[PDB]
Amino acid sequence: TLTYDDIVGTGLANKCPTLDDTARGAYPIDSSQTYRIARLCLQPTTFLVKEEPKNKRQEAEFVPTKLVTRETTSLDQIQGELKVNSDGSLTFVEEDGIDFQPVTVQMAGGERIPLLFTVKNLVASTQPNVTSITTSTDFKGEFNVPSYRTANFLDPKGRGLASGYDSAIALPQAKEEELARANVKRFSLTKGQISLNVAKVDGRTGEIAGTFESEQLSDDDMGAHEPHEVKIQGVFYASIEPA
Amino acid sequence: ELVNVVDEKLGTAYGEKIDLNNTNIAAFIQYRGLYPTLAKLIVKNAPYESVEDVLNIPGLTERQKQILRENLEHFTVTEVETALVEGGDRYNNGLYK
Amino acid sequence: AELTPEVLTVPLNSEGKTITLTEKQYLEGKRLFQYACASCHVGGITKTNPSLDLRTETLALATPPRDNIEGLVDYMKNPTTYDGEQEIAEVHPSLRSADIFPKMRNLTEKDLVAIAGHILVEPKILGDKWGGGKVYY
Amino acid sequence: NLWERFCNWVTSTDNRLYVGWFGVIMIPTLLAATICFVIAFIAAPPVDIDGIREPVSGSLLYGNNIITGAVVPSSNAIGLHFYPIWEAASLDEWLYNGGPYQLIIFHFLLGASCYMGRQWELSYRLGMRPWICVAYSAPLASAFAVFLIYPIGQGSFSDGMPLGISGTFNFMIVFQAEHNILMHPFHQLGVAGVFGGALFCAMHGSLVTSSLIRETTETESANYGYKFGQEEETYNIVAAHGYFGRLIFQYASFNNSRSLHFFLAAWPVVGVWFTALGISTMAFNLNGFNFNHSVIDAKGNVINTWADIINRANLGMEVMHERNAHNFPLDLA
Amino acid sequence: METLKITVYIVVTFFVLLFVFGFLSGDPARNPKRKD
Amino acid sequence: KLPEAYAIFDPLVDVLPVIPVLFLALAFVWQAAVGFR
Amino acid sequence: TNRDQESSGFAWWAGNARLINLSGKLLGAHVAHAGLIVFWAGAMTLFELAHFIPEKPMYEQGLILIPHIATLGWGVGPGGEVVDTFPFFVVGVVHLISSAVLGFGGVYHAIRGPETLEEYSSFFGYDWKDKNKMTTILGFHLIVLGIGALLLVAKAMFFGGLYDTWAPGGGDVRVITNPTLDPRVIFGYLLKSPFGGEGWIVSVNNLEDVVGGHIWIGLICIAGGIWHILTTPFGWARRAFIWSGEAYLSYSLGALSMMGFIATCFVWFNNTVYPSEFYGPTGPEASQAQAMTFLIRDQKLGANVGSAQGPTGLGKYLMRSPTGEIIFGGETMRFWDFRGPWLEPLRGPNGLDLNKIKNDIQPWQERRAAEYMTHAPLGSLNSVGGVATEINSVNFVSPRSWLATSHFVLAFFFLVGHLWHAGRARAAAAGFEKGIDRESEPVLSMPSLD
Amino acid sequence: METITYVFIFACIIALFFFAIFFREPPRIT
Amino acid sequence: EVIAQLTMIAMIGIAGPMIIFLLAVRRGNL
Ligand code: CLA
Ligand code: CLA
Ligand code: CLA
Ligand code: CLA
Ligand code: CLA
Ligand SMILES: CCCCCCCCCCCCCCCC(=O)OC[C@H](CO[C@@H]1O[C@H](CS(=O)(=O)O)[C@@H](O)[C@H](O)[C@H]1O)OC(=O)CCCCCCCCCCCCCCC
Ligand SMILES: CC1=C(/C=C/C(C)=C/C=C/C(C)=C/C=C/C=C(C)/C=C/C=C(C)/C=C/C2=C(C)CCCC2(C)C)C(C)(C)CCC1
Ligand SMILES: CC1=C(/C=C/C(C)=C/C=C/C(C)=C/C=C/C=C(C)/C=C/C=C(C)/C=C/C2=C(C)CCCC2(C)C)C(C)(C)CCC1
Ligand SMILES: CCCCCCCCCCCCO[C@@H]1O[C@H](CO)[C@@H](O[C@H]2O[C@H](CO)[C@@H](O)[C@H](O)[C@H]2O)[C@H](O)[C@H]1O
Ligand code: OEX
Ligand SMILES: [Ca+2]
Ligand SMILES: [Cl-]
Ligand SMILES: [Cl-]
Ligand SMILES: [Fe+2]
Repeated sequence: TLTYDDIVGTGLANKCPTLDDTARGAYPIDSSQTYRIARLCLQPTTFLVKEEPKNKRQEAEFVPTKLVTRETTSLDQIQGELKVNSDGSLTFVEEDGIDFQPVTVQMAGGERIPLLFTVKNLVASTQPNVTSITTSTDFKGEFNVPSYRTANFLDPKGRGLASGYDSAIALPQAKEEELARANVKRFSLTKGQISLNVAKVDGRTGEIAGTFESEQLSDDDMGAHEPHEVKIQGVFYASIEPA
Repeated sequence: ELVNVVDEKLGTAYGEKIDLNNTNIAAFIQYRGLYPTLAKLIVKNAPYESVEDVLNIPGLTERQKQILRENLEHFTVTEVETALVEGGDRYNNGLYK
Repeated sequence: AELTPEVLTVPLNSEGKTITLTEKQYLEGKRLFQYACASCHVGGITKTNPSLDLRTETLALATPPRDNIEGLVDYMKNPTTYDGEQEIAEVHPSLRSADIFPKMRNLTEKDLVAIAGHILVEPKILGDKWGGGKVYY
Repeated sequence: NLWERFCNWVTSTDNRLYVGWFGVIMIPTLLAATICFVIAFIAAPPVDIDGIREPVSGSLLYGNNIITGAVVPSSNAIGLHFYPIWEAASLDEWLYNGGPYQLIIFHFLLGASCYMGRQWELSYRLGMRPWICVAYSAPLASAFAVFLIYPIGQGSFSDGMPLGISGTFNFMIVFQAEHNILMHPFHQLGVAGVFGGALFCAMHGSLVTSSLIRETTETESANYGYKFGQEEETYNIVAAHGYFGRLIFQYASFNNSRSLHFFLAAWPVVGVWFTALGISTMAFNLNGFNFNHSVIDAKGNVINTWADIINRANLGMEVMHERNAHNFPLDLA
Repeated sequence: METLKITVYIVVTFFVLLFVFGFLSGDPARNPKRKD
Repeated sequence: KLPEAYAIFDPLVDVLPVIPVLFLALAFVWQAAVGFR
Repeated sequence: TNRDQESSGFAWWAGNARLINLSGKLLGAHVAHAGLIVFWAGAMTLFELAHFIPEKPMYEQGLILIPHIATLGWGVGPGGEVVDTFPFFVVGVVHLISSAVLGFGGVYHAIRGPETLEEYSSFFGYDWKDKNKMTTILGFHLIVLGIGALLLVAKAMFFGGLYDTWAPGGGDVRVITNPTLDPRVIFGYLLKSPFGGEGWIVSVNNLEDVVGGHIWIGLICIAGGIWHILTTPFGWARRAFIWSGEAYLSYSLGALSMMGFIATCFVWFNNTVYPSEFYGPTGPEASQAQAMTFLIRDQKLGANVGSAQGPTGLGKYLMRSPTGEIIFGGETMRFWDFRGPWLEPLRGPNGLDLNKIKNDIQPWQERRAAEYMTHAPLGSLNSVGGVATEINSVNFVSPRSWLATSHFVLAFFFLVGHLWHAGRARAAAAGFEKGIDRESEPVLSMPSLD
Repeated sequence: METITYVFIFACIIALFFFAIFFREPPRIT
Repeated sequence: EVIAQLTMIAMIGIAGPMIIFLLAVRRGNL
């Protein structure tokens, strides 16, 4: 196994552990025993941003973007409880971990889109009547996307939500209504949908791996503009442990 | 319809008492025998429907229950505001000395 | 204004008994405070935990009360958390932990009394500046 | 021989601008830094200097003017890491993280050191005495202090001086907040150096202009009384020495022109040497004098001084600088 | 990026070699008084 | 502290490190005696 | 005598320049100055010991020489605790006595001995323009320096060892039994980049590499000394350099300026040969310690440090480095290349491990983090601890700050001196260091540039 | 129009640099 | 006390100029 001196500076720390091609087995799910997802890694490989059409009737298709925040994108060390429902569906409930990364991607023309790539408070359920994790098992779930900035963030003019000015004090006698959207900061909590598709199972170790696609909203600048719709595709690795 | 939610929360009982669902943990220092054990339990077991539900935290001893009963008059429960509880601001809201 | 014995009179125990420190006691307490405590308790605050300070009201609301000489000396011997439920001598300097905190090795009872007296007298001299931080610098 | 001909051309004193070997290094680096500076100052996208994903706009096309524009220092996430173009995945990532600043400052420092070497080289080729480069070492040390040594001590090229006017002012104010540079004796020596340099510049100019020997009329400019390469002295140093020795007293006046011009060289160069060393020694966090709460009355009340008022201003700058970048009470770097 | 890296390395190596071998090509002799 | 048998030589030790600076100063004194010739 | 301006051509303020062609008096100047250096070493050691409080950390007491002796494994035990102050006393006393001997020799050769050594001896008498003699003297001194490097090796390997801050269980005096003699490892430090995360030879992080590098340096210096005793400068060397006393001085001045800058960076960044038990934490060490301390505090209070979001959207406690490693959040993201013995047990293959952070932080690590946070190398010129806005309570400036600042000043001034003497040696060899000859002005014989 | 003005003034300054260096009054010995 | 340090430093700082004065008095090589 590699140590820190072998990993550092190579970009390998941002990559999920991969499984060999000779892992097509089935990790048996026994309903009586409690199961824990001891590690859940999410490595994004592509970010797509839904272009905003000037005409509302247009199709509004997803456009690829260029990442400018370097190898700072992966979610890792995510743990949770993998409970077995009466349906036989597995359900992962995320307790903690590094479950968020700020990601800025550049669109064509130079428009920078910041987003909080996250799986915070993820509840992800499988197909019904699952007795083993196979290459056909599929997690679909919902998570929370908090505001990209928290309440203590201050804008370039010193305005914020839990701290800072509530007015444009550099324009002391300006009409306040037209500045209202820039003077009142709003904290947005939104919903995101994720689809993990298992493509490799090592039954003896318990290690599953596959691809994922998630959909969420970008940053709204504390309520200053409209967020973009972002689709994040990548690979994932997870470790299923009995209790 | 644009309102600063923190100011509106300051208009409620959050601006007069310790909100069990929203207040940063360090405020529990200002009353005897709460910080850090009882304060950690209170913040961990939040949210609460009523103040008295804080007497239903699993694991409290009798002394801790007596301390909570003594400090119950300083406790309020408002609805959870996202801005005050997101980012771990209940444990560290960036306000040091 | 002078350092009068009324200023140097601080509560000795929790019962209500007091003690009038001498000026030499206050000066030696300030020197020992700079020697052993000021690197984290400069000006009455706590650098490694700003939520707690050394103001007399905060020490009074501690369990057991630490707003007197005997309570402060007991803390310097057996430091606890603010509610008193947990002992923290492994991470706070004490007479117990003089092995790992070597600046507590040669601290006598009179030295602890002097440090406690300095801690209890400095708010009376400085106002809210003691334990108030950079707002009051 | 081709190499011999190239060596003869490089070291030639008949070129309009002297090249020399310090020039064969100096010209490409300075051209690269200048071209990158112009392009970045006009058209660079905003740069995340603090590493906190809050990019700062510095170019003219993105809403700046001449005063407010700058080439923004590289990201705090980069720190002291070397960040060339080929280490970035794309040019958009390179521009987001402040790569042009690193390119410009590294090329400029190399080119300016070779400018000092080139000054020595031309002085040697012309049969001169060689110490003009020693005089130029003071602004060069200042540039090294603000662009390289301060980032090294603070641990990030984000804390280097921005390449712009308002960015320079931001550097000054934050530096005063964190190091109390005004109360540092090396900066006081530097202020003495620059104030004295301006004083002695005006003094020497006014004394030489005062003692100019009449060679013209009131119709023509007095400057036409001097001809380029004339052997005779154009002004009377005896009259100027008499004037200045009556102005203060005789032994305060230089009668040796060589001693006077050595003094003119030596005063601002030594002062700027000391202020560059001040910036470097505050880069290793050896800060200016701290006299906060130094004056104490009989009871123990703090009696404020002017140093405490300075401390209040420094506290204002400290609590407002990089308002989103700090998570912990101490601004350790 | 890789092509640019090798290109810049070649350019820098060329100019540094020019500097080093120029200052090794009898530089003290290139003075107007005592060429020696 | 120093070993106790050296204790009475503690003040002398307290002035020992500044002796080199005096050497520099001594040079000027010598140059003043010969008139800076 | 050559002790005036009329005879020598140098004024009093350049009076040591009168010693250039006077080998005996120049030797006296050098030996007396070496006595001055040894005098400062001994007297400063005795001064530091006389005020030394052994129960207080060395970096809180304004000591720069006692940490050097402690790094050599003399007088210290596990954790850097002082067990015996007598070795410090021995070093200081022996330096003071040797300085008396060297001062006697310097005074004798400066004012009593022969002014030139060439008549008395052909071995000791030298001409600056005699290249063979200069290389011979250089070879003698190279052999001496190699013996000194092997003396450090001998102390590390056979005479008690060195203080290892990376030793298992804690820093302790350890004998180095297996030095790294691999030239790939040793000379891979010289090829390392000086920038962030690489750090060149300043990044040496184990005593095995230190001892192996010193074995290589001692052997190379001895071999080069023998080489220069047995050989004469080649034609390219003879044509590439100026061969005069001021020229050799300028070469040494440039070398010393470079070494001064290297030592400045070494004392500022390295915590292996400058252990933080003795010299205090580095700036990166202190910032990482503050982040670690508040991570521990809020984790004890119940915060999920892996998922806590700071004001900007980055992790309040843990974030990712530009190459993906899990690092401390905040401004100390600039210091993610820091490595320290108190922090390494929590570092996994992908950086800081969340599970070890939740479960394995021992109290000694917390004590170390708090101590290094509150003893950051930040202070005022009048030794006030903390930031520039702090109040006057703490009397502390780190030895790392003092050493780094002083040696940057010295290294810059020695670069200036190198420029001065290199230009002057070139002009004096070329024959126009005293000005332009009026009858033979070179520019007047040049075509115009228009 | 403000960016164009700044760039225009800067370009005129650089052109003046060129003319002052290469098309100066030649200093002549007298 | 402090008077001992002052006496020591006075004796050393006079020992220097005493050497200079003695050499000037007896017309040494000074
Ligand atoms: C490290 C400092 C240092 C050293 C080692 C020297 C050494 C020397 N200088 Mg010198 N110098 C220095 C700094 C130094 N200088 C400075 C700072 C200046 C500027 C002011 C000068 C200006 C200067 C001039 C102008 C000249 C010299 C000359 C000389 C040489 C002959 C000295 C002589 O005949 O004096 C005779 C003086 C005396 C006999 C007076 C007494 C001096 C003694 C040595 C004092 C010893 C004190 C000490 C405590 C004794 C300890 C003894 C104990 C160990 C037993 C001598 C080698 C001369 C030279 O070049 O010779 C050709 C010369 O003309 N120097
Ligand atoms: C090992 C280093 C070294 C050596 C051997 C020399 C040797 C020499 N230098 Mg040189 N120099 C050096 C380093 C060195 N230099 C450095 C680092 C610099 C840059 C600052 C210079 C700058 C320099 C200049 C500008 C000149 C020389 C000159 C000379 C020659 C005569 C020097 C003399 O008589 O001094 C006499 C000594 C003095 C007058 C004393 C100076 C006092 C200093 C500047 C203040 C020190 C302050 C102190 C450290 C802290 C404060 C103390 C407190 C009491 C206030 C001599 C060959 C001269 C020359 O070219 O002759 C051919 C000359 O003009 N040097
Ligand atoms: C590498 C050099 C170096 C370093 C890093 C230190 C570091 C330290 N010394 Mg020390 N010391 C040194 C050399 C050094 N010293 C020398 C040479 C002497 C003999 C005089 C002493 C004598 C000494 C004593 C007696 C004491 C210290 C003390 C201290 C500590 C606190 C210093 C303080 O308060 O600063 C005060 C700051 C200053 C005095 C500022 C000096 C600025 C100078 C003048 C700038 C010079 C610039 C340049 C060289 C001049 C060139 C001019 C140009 C034109 C060419 C600190 C650990 C104290 C301590 O705590 O000891 C335990 C203490 O009591 N030192
Ligand atoms: C770099 C230092 C150095 C150098 C090159 C010289 C060189 C010289 N000295 Mg000198 N000397 C020195 C230091 C030095 N000395 C010191 C420190 C003192 C004080 C004790 C003296 C006292 C002294 C006197 C009193 C006389 C000389 C004389 C001489 C001349 C002839 C000596 C001879 O034949 O030796 C032959 C070789 C030996 C005697 C063997 C010496 C072996 C030594 C002790 C080995 C030491 C080990 C190691 C190499 C040193 C490390 C020291 C380091 C750690 C500091 C010669 C020019 C004589 C002279 O000029 O007459 C006209 C003379 O009368 N010297
Ligand atoms: C104090 C140490 C010292 C000094 C002053 C000298 C001095 C000298 N040596 Mg030398 N030498 C030494 C130690 C030393 N040696 C040791 C220890 C060895 C054994 C390895 C040798 C082996 C040796 C040989 C084999 C030869 C010399 C030669 C020479 C002469 C010419 C030097 C020259 O042009 O190089 C200047 C350097 C160069 C020309 C190399 C190119 C410069 C590059 C571009 C610089 C790159 C470094 C850069 C600054 C970056 C630094 C970091 C980098 C190392 C990664 C000169 C008299 C030559 C001679 O005449 O022999 C009699 C010769 O052929 N030396
Ligand atoms: C996106 C990047 C695009 C960048 C593209 C840039 C390409 C450059 C190629 C341009 C063609 C060359 C034109 C040179 C004009 C010239 O200088 O004539 C003047 C002479 C012409 O050469 C003299 O020419 C003479 C022949 S003749 O006069 O031409 O007939 C010859 O006899 C003599 O030896 C020789 O010295 O030049 C010289 O005197 C010697 C070379 C000195 C000039 C170097 C320029 C310095 C660059 C600036 C560095 C710092 C400044 C930073 C920016 C402010
Ligand atoms: C030439 C010259 C010079 C110089 C000189 C010099 C530099 C010298 C040196 C000198 C020296 C370098 C000296 C030294 C000395 C020393 C001594 C003499 C010592 C002694 C010691 C002792 C006595 C000891 C003691 C002790 C002990 C044992 C322990 C405890 C402590 C005590 C301290 C008590 C000058 C500049 C002036 C100028 C002119 C000339
Ligand atoms: C690992 C290790 C080590 C080791 C190290 C080593 C082994 C080193 C070596 C090093 C080396 C081995 C070095 C070298 C260097 C070099 C240099 C610095 C150079 C210089 C040069 C010059 C100066 C030149 C110049 C020139 C030119 C450029 C051109 C022409 C002219 C002339 C000639 C002038 C130690 C001990 C630390 C310990 C730890 C670890
Ligand atoms: C064990 C031995 C190891 C030896 C390793 C040696 C390493 C360094 C070798 C440096 C070689 C430089 O060699 C140098 O090259 C130039 C280019 O031809 C030669 O030639 C030069 O001579 C004259 C003056 O010298 C110049 O005007 C001319 O333009 C040029 O041809 C120099 O005379 C020679 O000194
Ligand atoms: O980056 Mn630029 O300024 Ca040097 O201190 Mn820390 O870091 Mn940030 O805060 Mn304050
Ligand atoms: Ca599948
Ligand atoms: Cl700012
Ligand atoms: Cl921070
Ligand atoms: Fe003039």
